Amino acid sequence: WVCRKTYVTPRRPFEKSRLDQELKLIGEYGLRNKREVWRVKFTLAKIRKAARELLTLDEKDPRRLFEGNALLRRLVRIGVLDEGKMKLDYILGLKIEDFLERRLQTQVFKLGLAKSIHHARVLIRQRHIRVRKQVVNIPSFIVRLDSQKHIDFSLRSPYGGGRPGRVKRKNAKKGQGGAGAG
Amino acid sequence: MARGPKKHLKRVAAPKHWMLDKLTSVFAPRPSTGPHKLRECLPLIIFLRNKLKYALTGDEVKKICMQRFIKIDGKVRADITYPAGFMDVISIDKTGENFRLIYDTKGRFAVHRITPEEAKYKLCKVRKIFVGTKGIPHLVTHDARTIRYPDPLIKMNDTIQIDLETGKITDFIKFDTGNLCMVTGGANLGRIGVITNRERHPGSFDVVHVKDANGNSFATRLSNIFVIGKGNKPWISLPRGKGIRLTIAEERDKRLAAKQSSG
Amino acid sequence: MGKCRGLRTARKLRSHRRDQKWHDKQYKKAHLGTALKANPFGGASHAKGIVLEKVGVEAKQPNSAIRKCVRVQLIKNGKKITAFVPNDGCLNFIEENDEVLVAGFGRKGHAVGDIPGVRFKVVKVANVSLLALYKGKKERPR
Amino acid sequence: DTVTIRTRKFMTNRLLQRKQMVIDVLHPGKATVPKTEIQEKLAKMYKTTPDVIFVFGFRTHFGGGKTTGFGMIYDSLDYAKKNEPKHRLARHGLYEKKKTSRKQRKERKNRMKKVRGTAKANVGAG
Amino acid sequence: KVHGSLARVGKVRGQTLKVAKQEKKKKRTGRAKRRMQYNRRFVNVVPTFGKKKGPNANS
RNA sequence: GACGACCCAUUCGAACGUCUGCCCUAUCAACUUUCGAUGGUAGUCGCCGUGCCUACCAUGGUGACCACGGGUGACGGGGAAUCAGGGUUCGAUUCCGGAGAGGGAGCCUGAGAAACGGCUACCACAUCCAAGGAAGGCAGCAGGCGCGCAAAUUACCCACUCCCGACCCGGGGAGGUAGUGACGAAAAAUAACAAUACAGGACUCUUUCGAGGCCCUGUAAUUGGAAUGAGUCCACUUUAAAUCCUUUAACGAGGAUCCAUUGGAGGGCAAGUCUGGUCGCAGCAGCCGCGGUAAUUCCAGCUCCAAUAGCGUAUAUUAAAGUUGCUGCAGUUAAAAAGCUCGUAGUUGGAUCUUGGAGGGUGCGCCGUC
Repeated sequence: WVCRKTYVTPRRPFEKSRLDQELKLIGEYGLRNKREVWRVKFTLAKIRKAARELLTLDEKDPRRLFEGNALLRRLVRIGVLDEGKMKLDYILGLKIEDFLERRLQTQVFKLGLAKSIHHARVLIRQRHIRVRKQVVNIPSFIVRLDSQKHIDFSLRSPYGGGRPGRVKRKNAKKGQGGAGAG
Repeated sequence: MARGPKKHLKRVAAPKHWMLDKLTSVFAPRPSTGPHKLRECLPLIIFLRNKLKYALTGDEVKKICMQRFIKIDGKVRADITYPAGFMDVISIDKTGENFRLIYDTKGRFAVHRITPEEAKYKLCKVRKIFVGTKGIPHLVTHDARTIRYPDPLIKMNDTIQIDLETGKITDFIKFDTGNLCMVTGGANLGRIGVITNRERHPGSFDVVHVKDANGNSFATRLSNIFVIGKGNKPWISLPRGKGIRLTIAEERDKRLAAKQSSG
Repeated sequence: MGKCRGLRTARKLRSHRRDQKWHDKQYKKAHLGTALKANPFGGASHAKGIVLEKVGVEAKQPNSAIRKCVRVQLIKNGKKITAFVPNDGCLNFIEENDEVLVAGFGRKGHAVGDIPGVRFKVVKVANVSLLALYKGKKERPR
Repeated sequence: DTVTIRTRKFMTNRLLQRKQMVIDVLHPGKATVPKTEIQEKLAKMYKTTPDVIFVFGFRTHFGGGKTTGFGMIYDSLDYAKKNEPKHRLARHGLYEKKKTSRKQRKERKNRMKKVRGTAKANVGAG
Repeated sequence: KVHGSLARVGKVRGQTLKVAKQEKKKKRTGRAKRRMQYNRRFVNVVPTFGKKKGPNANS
């Protein structure tokens, strides 16, 4: 029954400069709320703290070696991070976009199959998107590397095939009952 | 509490090395009284339905046992929470399988099939060696088996090949510098290795410096050392891994290399 | 540096600190259990009582107003306490012999604003929330 | 739409007279499948017949067109009827049995306790 | 030192001529509303270097 | 195919014994024994060690390195919360150890109990009665009274998880299962895309006027095709049987919705150099301060901000607080060096004794670097 919080609010609350920054992030990133950003500012701070500790340790130090390499390999699987980075010295010099860039929502834009970070989120939350055998409704997801290619509309949502739409199918029978017969 | 013997085990307060999950219920099996101490044992139920996957329910484990399907050291055992342990045999017949309970390098009772022979005999570490009643002498092994009239060489900490149908020691190994060893508890639980040194303390606590087939050295308490034969010559099956112990990096190196390609 | 620096001198430093902690008012309050012993509310956060009478209290200079509190006997320890009645005409809503839920100012036990010797405020009557009453979400039930 | 019943992770389990395995049911694009359809369909892959292939677990996955469950098929209908959870046999037209629902019975027994031995006396009283 | 009155209690609330509610629009659901904010604020929002301006201004 | 026994070991334990670590307090400085306080010696007792008890015999044992005494929003710990680092605070409460079952005391049985879903007395409480009698203990599960700032069903099941018994089979308010459930934590709906239509800006062309143009955002005009569960619902799943989830045929989005909130907009502090009303009145205001007739603080709208299925308020406590300061405080004048010196504990103490070559980890194309 163990549980933990996933976000952290900023010490302080009114620093125009920070607020604007966050708003630009929501906009580019079809985000919903500040928490939506706060959640990531939080995710990142822990990663950076994880990193900083490690970087203070001796290199070759079974603890530093075994966990450093792991943090890196984890950070790379998600594309968040790259090789020269792909050492700890580079994660220290990293940022939020790099995570934010891997969510669904922005990808369904990023290859035509949405044309909007907008469209993207309503598409995702509405069941028209599988990551290869599996519908994924979590506009919040995190697309892994060799998983980038398997993202596509789903086997039945109409695009993806399958009749029309509880509203399109309404319209077909909308030209049927009246204009066909009585 | 405080008037009598506990009969329940809150799961979570059970021994880790059974690897029972956290959710499921409140209580773990809790080993019956038997030949092995409760921490250091493996209730059959965990074996039948937690390691071997023969059973799903506990209701099933029982249904299996009442058949008589299963013997420990040769002699049908019919209790769900029977406390089986190190050097025990376990034989399911109408299935043809013989397993010896001996450790992982994790320190987990390992699922270790043994031949249809071997299943005959087990190696017990002498715990005490005794002049019993009427002037007879006896040895006592870890697994709580008392054998009278043993041969006079046998001394505490030596190990001893028991027949098994008959009881009957059918030889022995002395504890001396250079013997092969199995580690039966503590940080090093599961590591196998030669010896090197026994540091001796009066009052209490003797340590055994062990060296593995990789020139990896480590200590434990004498209490934790079990003799299993002569270097390169175990007197039993060893599980895959030869109780080696590999660094978490070495462990990763093996895991990714053996597969996603390498057959 | 007013404080030995000997490897040994843990006990002197440890104890000298124990001795000076007292002057901290928050600390002393806590160790003397003042909240249990002096305070009208138990050492609790809220407290309910009966209204004795309605007071129009004379707000301190340079401000000038009639304040509008009730005097309340707390059921828990028969303690007599005056409590402010906030918002416009809300007295209206509390009558003599009423019941009421009182709460602290948010001042740490120190009276608020111009309102003199009043350290508590009404929150509920009609068991019923001055706010919900003032708005007219809910009424003076009866 | 065809389906396809796929049986993963097989174990031949003699000491409980049955072959036990996961059931992986594709149903591409609708949902579902009946327990009865599943036992019929399995009955014909393991050369056994329906009344020896109990089936249980089950949860269609996320989004549609698959369902993973669990099955057992018994070597003797006798062996099943005896190794069997009773509630399982009851579920299909071969096992059913008595209810209560439980506190009526406990009440009966507690009434019986008052009465010295005899107790049958208490039976006629309940 | 109290004496005095309350006759006047609630004089302004009761004298403040009530106002309709009027009405109009719904403002937008979560993230969409955040989006309108970001475009109105930042895209919109081009700004001039007019030495600034405001959010809740009249003339 | 249906258990006893003696003695020994074993297993689960038990009972005691070692040290080392605990809150506040000196407006608690000497304490402990003639009803043993500390020790000898012997016995009786106990499962057994032991002033356990008792005789005799000694006169001990403890304290400024805080004993003794008193207090306590003290059950103890694993743990929890607060994150520079140091720290700061909590811990009844899913585990461990300890304690109790109205208060006190005693006891039977049994290997194990000083047991209360045993008993027994008194003491406090309550109940039945044909008035002599008689029967009882929810700090078990539900529920109810009282109490209060505060806390759920008089529901289903032994299928799971395990336990017990003569036991595969029975029994389990252990425990699971549903109901209540914004402690609190996770996922995150209440609407996406063109088009006209327009409103616009970097780009280009032009002497200018003027025109083109990419990137697009709105904003209507309605369109236009493009959509999904929230509800509802054959069927099916879940499971002991159900529910819900996770599953879906048939339905379910043109806004007046299938209708999002709660605080703020004078300073700190994010946001009205508003409009009506009042005129130091009502109110606002943690603090500073507003309102005494052009109120950007009120009262309302309008409009805007902030956090958003949550948000305000009160309170314990923590961070901030280097305002308890080890790390890392101040004390001439701001709050603070005793009038001065001796001085035990405590703390604190000068100098000086012995003088490349290769093995293994990961980078770079047999070579090497670190």
